[PDB]
Amino acid sequence: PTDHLTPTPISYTAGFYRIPVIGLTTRMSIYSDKSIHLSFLRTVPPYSHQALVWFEMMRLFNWNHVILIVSDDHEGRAAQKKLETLLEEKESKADKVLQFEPGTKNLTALLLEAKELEARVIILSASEDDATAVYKSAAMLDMTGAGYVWLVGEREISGSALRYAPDGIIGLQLINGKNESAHISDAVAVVAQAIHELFEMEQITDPPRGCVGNTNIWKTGPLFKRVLMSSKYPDGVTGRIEFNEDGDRKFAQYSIMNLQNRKLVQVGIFDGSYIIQNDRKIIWPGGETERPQGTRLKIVTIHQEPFVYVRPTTSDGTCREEYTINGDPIKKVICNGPDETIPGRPTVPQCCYGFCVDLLIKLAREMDFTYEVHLVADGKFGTQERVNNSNAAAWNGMMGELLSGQADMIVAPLTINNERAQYIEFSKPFKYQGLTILVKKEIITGINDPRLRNPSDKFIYATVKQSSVDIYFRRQVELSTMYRHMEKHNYESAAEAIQAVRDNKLHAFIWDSAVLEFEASQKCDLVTTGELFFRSGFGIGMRKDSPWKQEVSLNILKSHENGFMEELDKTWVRYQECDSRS
Amino acid sequence: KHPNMDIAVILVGTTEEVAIKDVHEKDDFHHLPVTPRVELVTMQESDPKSIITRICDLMSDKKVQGVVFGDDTDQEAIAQILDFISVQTLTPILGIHGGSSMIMADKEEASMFFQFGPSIEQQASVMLNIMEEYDWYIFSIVTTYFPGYQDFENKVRSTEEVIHLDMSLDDIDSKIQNQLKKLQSPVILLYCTKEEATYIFEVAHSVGLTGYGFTWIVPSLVAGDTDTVPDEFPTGLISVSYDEWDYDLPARVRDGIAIITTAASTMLSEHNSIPQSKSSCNNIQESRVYEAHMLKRYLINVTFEGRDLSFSEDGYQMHPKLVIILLNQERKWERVGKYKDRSLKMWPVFDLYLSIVTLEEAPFVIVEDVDPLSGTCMRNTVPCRKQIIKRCCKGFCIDILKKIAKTVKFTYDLYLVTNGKHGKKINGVWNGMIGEVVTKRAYMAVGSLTINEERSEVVDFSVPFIETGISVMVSRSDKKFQRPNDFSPAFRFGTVPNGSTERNIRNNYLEMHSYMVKFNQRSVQDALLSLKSGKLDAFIYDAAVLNYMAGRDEGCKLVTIGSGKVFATTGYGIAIQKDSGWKRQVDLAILQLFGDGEMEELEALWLTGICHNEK
Repeated sequence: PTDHLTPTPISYTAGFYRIPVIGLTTRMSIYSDKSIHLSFLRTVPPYSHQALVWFEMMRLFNWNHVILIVSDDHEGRAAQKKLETLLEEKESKADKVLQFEPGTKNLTALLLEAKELEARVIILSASEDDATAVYKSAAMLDMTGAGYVWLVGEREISGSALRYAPDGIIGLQLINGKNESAHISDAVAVVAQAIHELFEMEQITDPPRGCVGNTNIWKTGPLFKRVLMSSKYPDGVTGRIEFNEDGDRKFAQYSIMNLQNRKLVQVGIFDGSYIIQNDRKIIWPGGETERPQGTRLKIVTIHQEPFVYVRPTTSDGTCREEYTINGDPIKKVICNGPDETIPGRPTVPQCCYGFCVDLLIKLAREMDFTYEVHLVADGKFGTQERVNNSNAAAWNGMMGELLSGQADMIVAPLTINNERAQYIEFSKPFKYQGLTILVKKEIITGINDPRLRNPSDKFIYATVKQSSVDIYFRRQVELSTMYRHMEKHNYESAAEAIQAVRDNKLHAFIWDSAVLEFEASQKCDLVTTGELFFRSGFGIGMRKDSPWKQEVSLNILKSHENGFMEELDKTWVRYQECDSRS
Repeated sequence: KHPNMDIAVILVGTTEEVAIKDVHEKDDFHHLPVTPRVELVTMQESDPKSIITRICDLMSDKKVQGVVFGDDTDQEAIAQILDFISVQTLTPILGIHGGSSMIMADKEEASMFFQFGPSIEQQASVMLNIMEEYDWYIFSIVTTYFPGYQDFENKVRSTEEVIHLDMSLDDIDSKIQNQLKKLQSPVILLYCTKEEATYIFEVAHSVGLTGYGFTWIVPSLVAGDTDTVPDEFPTGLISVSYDEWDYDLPARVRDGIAIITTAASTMLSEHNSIPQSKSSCNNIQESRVYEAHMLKRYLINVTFEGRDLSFSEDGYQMHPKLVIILLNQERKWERVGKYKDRSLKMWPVFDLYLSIVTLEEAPFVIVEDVDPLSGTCMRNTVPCRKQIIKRCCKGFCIDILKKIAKTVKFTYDLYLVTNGKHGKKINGVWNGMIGEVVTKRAYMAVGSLTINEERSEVVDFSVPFIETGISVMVSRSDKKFQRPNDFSPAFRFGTVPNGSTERNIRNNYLEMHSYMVKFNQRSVQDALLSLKSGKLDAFIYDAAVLNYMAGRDEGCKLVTIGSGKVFATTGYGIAIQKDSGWKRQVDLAILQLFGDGEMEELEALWLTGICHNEK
């Protein structure tokens, strides 16, 4: 074989005159598009059609969740289209899809992205050389292990790829793919049947004599193609013969192959639309007598005082036995996050305990999932930013990690808004709260305060730039004038913002109540005033594509009805000392 | 020292044996660092064997580094063939006329091939400009499996029915007749090979699609040379093509040579390296020819004679000058339009060769019963029909619409909505004018309609002309609204159901909705009856209507809340279909209205109330 699709020219050359071409050995997918090769028919199905098996395979074992790894070319993309089209009849299933470009020796990062996806079954299509790199990279991350499944194309099991191939893999081989001759006898048989069926028709014309002097197509040729595609003759040396719309063969038979003891064995054979199980024992990767099996959540947060607390683990020792005001020991978990304590900023191992953590573990007992949490590097939750061309970069902060996949799920005190909402799915609100203002009691009429409306350099009103409140100010046209006065003298973080009012540096502070009221209780030197405006709720972020959120909301509601939240707010909102001062 | 490049050019056809030989290649722009060495050859009729053999034959030891192809032929296929040779040789080839210029499948990236025909995408764009110019809004696409489909479908999508039929598996069924018969649309875009257009057209002639009000629009390929036109094509057929008159074929060839030698000069300037390479196809491609890729990278945009040859990744030139052409009666191809770069210009004014729905608000749209004796509408009143009778609409929407129509210069049909007035959602489905906007029974919906995220999502909205929103009207965030029960006497407030206000309320504030359902009122006059005669304390509604009603009352018994400064600050917009619409053109018109200060006058006349008199 020289390069690939060495029978490319003929399909073009005959194609000019519409002379039908029949390939014996070209399993190549790029010939399936009628547009580019319109005369092309074959006695073998392309590599893309192999997906018919996988869907049937997927069908039997009941794994609806898989991952697809394809090379980037007409071949891989066609395979993806075919499988997805198969899935389209079902609710469309793009559990995940992963595209890599050919000739790339190191694929590690992409698989690192793959592990995060919950679905543990994998299917891949690539060239032999690429497949070597795929298995080579996959073995490094130990994705060849049990609990993971591999489904593959004929090319992948063969060649150098076979050498580096993982154990327990599932594989395919087309029958009589190597033999031209059987396909010869049969193809010619079909041609004969087609012709004899053809000459039954009239107004036939012989094909052009010689290339020279003929600029015109051959009117019969498409007809010859039409009969030939419909030409039956089910009895053949190769197996049943019928042709799909693309001229590709239908109802071909493949032999499933297994890697047992690092050698190829036939576990079963596939013929027609139904798989057949050979007597041989099933093998899965790693040790399984039978194991049809088909697990982690990376969680991200921000440092917000009421719903999250940060203390480092004492030396190696983990977490304090510190107890809630109601006698209970405080629960805690480990979180890796930004540290400003060192002059440089290392992502630092830390201990974090919170309302959201108790909620998360409550879910974790309720939900099949297991959790590992690290705080986002940026102190900000997230905001759209950076470069002008096209749309460039992405909103900085934990949200950005969610789209990036650095964390698959976000647990924090996040207000829920439409601008964000289009990008991601949002869990039903655990909490309901609205923005408000903190000012010291000890001697602001409304959300609309004439005092705000009458701004003063002398009377400050302070906020955090890139806080969602700022997004409210920028996005909203109606108050758009009022935004700028707030923009002046902004603070970077929550602690500093509360402190300014406490330090009396700033006369007023504006933030959502859930973070603020707890503090209002905490000091009572400071007070919240007016009516919660921008009334909103706090919820757990997930990608729209992830179905776990469907349970999450379903769980959130279940947690609301029993009063679990009420008791949790009751625990974490102290309420001890404060009152309406006047 | 002396860097003389080796180049070859071929002409096919020309309607002559003894086709004009070596007319060009005469030294021009000699200053360019490499001087061209040219060998010219001609061949009479095209073949895959003849062309392949000859081009390889010229390759010999000759070592030509470039080729230009030109033809008298209408043939689609030729370009691809020469392109194939290019893929094999890595020797640049381009073509200036006819089939080579005719579009082809997406070129292999490694391969080097160029065409002086326009880009498929560009052509689709021009077709769209043409339809927009005549304001033919509604159209369908008939296509064939030939290459560029779905590059075309996608391009149209980005910029009624889409049909894909395989010419292969040629039909006894007249399957094309069976589909084509279905489409009811007035303006049809067709895409196919030159030969295919004939069959599709004979079939259309059987179907009755060529006649009377339907019109067809075509890309470069079908018209091809334009020298030969089977009359199977219907008359009034509209299509774009490159002009022979502007520049003759030798001038075009001069352009090609100039591109090749300019690319050679620039590549020289960069690496001081001879582009010359061994031309022979039969053996393996010459070494360092693999290096040639950068040439393509250099060659994509080239300029000489104050003229840009810049290509696109596909290998079509980025913006060659183009002409809008029509089939004049009989066999004539007579030019209609010129189009270049960004902009298009067309000659004929008129008759070459939007219906709107509203609802009555009496503040932004007033229905009146026309004088029966007169039999038709009077003065500012414009007709609107309601399926159940002619009603006469006049008011703010009528006037704004009227000015807009005057400025953008289009004509429109106005009717009244039946189901659900302003759009309303019950479970899964939309209702109201928005329905007629979605059903395409209406292009644009006008009225007192408020704006919201959902409707902006489904349909593009015009910029707000007026300051409005939710507001309160009473006689004379505190949570007094949030609960009535906190106050021992029962409090009362209500709004009109199926409103953007009620939906917004249900979205943000549930308790208020669930409580206010009892206080909901039939109509604004009746809601007013609940406020005015007692039995209701406060009323909530659109801010513009509440302000106009504040100004206009039988007694100044009613006023706004606070400064009438409204939350949910919004304005009245106007519906459109989707990303495809006159769109921005409308928007400009709108702020021109305020730009001349008309809106203040219209505000004083229509919006201004007498109350708010003590000011």
